[PDB]
Amino acid sequence: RAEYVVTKLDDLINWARRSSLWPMTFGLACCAVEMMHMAAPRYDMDRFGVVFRASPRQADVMIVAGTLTNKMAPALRKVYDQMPEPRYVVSMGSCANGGGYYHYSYSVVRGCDRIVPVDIYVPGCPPTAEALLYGILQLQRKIKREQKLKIWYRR
Amino acid sequence: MFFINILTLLVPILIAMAFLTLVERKILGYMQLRKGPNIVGPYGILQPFADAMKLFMKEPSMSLFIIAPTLSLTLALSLWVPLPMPHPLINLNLGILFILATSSLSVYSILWSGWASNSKYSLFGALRAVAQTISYEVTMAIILLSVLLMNGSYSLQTLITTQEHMWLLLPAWPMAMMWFISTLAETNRAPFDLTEGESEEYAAGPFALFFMAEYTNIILMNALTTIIFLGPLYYINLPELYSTNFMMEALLLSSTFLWIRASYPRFRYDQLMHLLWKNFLPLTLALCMWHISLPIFTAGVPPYM
Amino acid sequence: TYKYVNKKEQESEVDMKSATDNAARILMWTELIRGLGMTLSYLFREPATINYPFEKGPLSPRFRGEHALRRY
Amino acid sequence: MPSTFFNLTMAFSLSLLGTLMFRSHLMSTLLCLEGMVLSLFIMTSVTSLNSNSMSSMPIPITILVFAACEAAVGLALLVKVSNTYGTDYVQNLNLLQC
Amino acid sequence: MWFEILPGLAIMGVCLVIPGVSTAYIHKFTNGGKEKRVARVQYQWYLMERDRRISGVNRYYVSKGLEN
Amino acid sequence: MNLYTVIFINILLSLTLILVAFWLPQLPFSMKFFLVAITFLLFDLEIALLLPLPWAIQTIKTSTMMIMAFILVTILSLGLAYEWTQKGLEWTE
Amino acid sequence: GRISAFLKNAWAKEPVLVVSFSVWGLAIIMPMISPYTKYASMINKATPYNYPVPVRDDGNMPDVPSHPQDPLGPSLDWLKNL
Amino acid sequence: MNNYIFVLSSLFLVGCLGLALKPSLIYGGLGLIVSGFVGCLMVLGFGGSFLGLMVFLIYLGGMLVVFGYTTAMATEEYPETWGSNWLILGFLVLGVIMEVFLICVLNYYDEVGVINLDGLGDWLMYEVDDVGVMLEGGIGVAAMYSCATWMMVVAGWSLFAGIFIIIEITR
Ligand code: SF4
Repeated sequence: RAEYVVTKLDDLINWARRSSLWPMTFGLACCAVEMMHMAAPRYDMDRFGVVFRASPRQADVMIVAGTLTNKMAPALRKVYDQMPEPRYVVSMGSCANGGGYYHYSYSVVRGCDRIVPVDIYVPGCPPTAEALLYGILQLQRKIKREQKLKIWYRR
Repeated sequence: MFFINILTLLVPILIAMAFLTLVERKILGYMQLRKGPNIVGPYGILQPFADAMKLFMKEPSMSLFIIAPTLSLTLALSLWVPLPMPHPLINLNLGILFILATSSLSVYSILWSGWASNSKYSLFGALRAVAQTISYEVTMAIILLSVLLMNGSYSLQTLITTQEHMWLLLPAWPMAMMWFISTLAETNRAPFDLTEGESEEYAAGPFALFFMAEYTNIILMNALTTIIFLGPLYYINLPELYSTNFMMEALLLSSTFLWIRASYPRFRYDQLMHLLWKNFLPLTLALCMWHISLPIFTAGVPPYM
Repeated sequence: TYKYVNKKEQESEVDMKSATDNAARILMWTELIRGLGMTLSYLFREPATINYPFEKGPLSPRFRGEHALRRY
Repeated sequence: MPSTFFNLTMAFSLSLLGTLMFRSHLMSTLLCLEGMVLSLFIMTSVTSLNSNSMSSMPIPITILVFAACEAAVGLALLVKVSNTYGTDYVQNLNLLQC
Repeated sequence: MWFEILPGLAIMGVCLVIPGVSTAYIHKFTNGGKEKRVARVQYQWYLMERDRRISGVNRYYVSKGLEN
Repeated sequence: MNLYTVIFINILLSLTLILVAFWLPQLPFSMKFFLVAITFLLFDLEIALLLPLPWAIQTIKTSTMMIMAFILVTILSLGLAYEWTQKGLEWTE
Repeated sequence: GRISAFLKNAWAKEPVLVVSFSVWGLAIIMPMISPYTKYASMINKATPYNYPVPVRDDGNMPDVPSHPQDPLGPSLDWLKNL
Repeated sequence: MNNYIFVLSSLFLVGCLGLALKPSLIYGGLGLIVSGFVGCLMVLGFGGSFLGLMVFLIYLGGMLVVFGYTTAMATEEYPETWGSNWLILGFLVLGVIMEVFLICVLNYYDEVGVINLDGLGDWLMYEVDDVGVMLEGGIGVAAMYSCATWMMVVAGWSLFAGIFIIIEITR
């Protein structure tokens, strides 16, 4: 067949982009100690083929963690533009989803989803590294449920 | 025949480099008290292929852009040709000098990358790393020029018949303590990996090529040590045994590199160049003079077939 | 009740023995080798890692996460 | 032998032209000097190994070392020039005509 | 524990052991049970070209003996 | 022919890798650096002079080779020590 | 006393130079001492990288032998007796 | 594989020609590296293994490295590229055509002099010691340690002085 093996090929390339995940840990504030605790032994981010840290130009995922102010927004959008396609994003914390306890302040971006798009959301102040892993696995699944080759071969 | 042998020499070494990336991850994890990759496949024997597919999937002067990584990788692969295991693919007198040349060249790639990237930021680190690499390759060459006087020939086969009885470490260990270090600079490994420590232009593909060549050079310098200073057993009926012991000692050195990368901090550039210029070069010259005198105030002046 | 760190109880000596130990530790790298030994120790230990979806960390009844209204 | 030798001499002449004519730089001149030196070392080693002579081989080594040092001092001068003017151009040296 | 690295250690071991024995056995298959001769000098090359000329086949992996 | 084969093979393999990469998806001066490069030269030249010992040693004028080696090494070390004392290995600007 | 103090200082402050200079001295000095030095030149003279062209006997030279295996020539037995 | 030396020779010619037609230095240094490579290969084909490897190790690794180093750290390829490279490329093409036709002209007047084309492969090695060890350039270059010591001491002094000269210059 053709469509069968095309679906299988898409599933395999998704296997790749699902295992070889490299983050840029844009952790501004106290939603960062938890990323570090996660890459720590007891949960071992790397175990899932997910390196502790790495530069953007070779990265795939981008973890936002912390209040997103009006002086560190530009830099963030710059990084998300510099990064190479595909580029997946993960918001990690109240401050970065809805401005958290600083929503009604004057020097906050009330949601990183205004600056940048998003593929996953995570709640907390802070979250628990376990919930963070669960978000990342939701991301792996949001990957595994893609059909690029199918949509092209029926474009 | 020959194409078969070149395949046997090129495919397995790429396989080993991949699984060496793996072994690095695993040992670093086990020394930092974590596991490491255990998921993508049984005990993590698929993460490397995963990384390959991912990189080749990532989107991005073409001349430099291509010739630099290609050049580096080709040099790193050719470095393997003249090695004895135990009878080599290409027996070359002056083989180790060919090695040194083809190892020094990659500086051209390092430098073209910078001269292309207009980033002053990039030229900064490029110059720094180029200078350290140069300065350490100097001693990497002098050590051989001071040891090989034990076998009056730049070949790489004579090493074996020499070490038949004894090794080359019980003597010359004032050198092995160096040849096991400069190898950590030409490779830009730790504790001299500042070239990747201070960051403020390698895309996915060319990064894969650079890293391939890096770990290839790792394996190869470790093999060179295992051949020079850790002479294996050449019982002519057991080339298999030779290759086997060589494998063992190469793995041992390649795990020592990782002990190091995990344990130690990094060297500040100035402290590093101080280290070289004011600790290794005087010792190196004096020890070379020592090994020059040894075969004169001792009968041990070797032959040249 | 204060203290003193990074200071010798008095002036040192110039003993050939002390200079010898200093020279040795500067050449053969005893302390660095000790660090390598420590890393080896931790290598040969049990890792604290756990499989998350099949093993989940400890807690206490006082947690604070998802919300829930209730009923009689 | 004769063909390759005439071609090497041609290459020497071409480096000569490169040095005797400029294009608003100095590193080009010095690199053409290096090309000269390379051609000469090659022709000398070729002559030696073709005559099977040995005692005459130290000469390429000697002249290669001397060319290395010569180009080194030339680069030092180029650098002083760039650091006292602002670039390595050639048309800045309009002085000394008075 | 530390007994989970063998599935990479043994892999690298075999894939670094293969080239040596490969080369040896291949050279031997070609040159007929005896290893590949080497010529660091013109002497051995003269010997080899002599054996080539007298092989009767124009290949040097043939040692004749006393029956010539 | 053998090295030609090997090198062409390696180059073509690398270029296959890079073509895959491209198809599958679809300043002031620091005098110190120049001084260091110069030291590197003036040492490589010593290396060129010094390599031939494995054949200069099997001659009969040991009283000559021993000497000339000591001479080269010691005078090079003298130049090195002078550079040091005159602060070519300090890096502080 | 000043020398002794300086060396007792250097042997903790900067040994590298001490080791280097001691090695240098040993190298320059031992060749003048050891007895096994000349033997090297003797060996490398013995080693026949070329052919020993013979001569005639139109005279009364009694030193040179009429045969290799004869004893009338220069011996080197000390080589194996070494 | 008979035209070997002639090919290497023409390529060295072309490298020196690309240096004489002064291009942008970044695209001239490649010509120089090619020139050195091909010249060393010629030496090797003749039989100077030691000399060729000495070149690879010193010329390239020692001199071209520092040339690029100094160039980058002390030069800027200002926008003098008004298609200058694209012009001198066609100029180089015209020159190489001139040279090809020049040799095809010469071969008529001169046959056993400038170049012997019908028998080009011949006339590279003239004699050789078939049964002789110790006939490689290693011995000639080692001479300096037994005879011709003047060469070694002179080079030593050249370096001993070049150090002082460079340092006293840079200040
Ligand atoms: S949500 Fe809470 S834990 Fe996270 S960055 Fe904001 S204040 Fe810190």
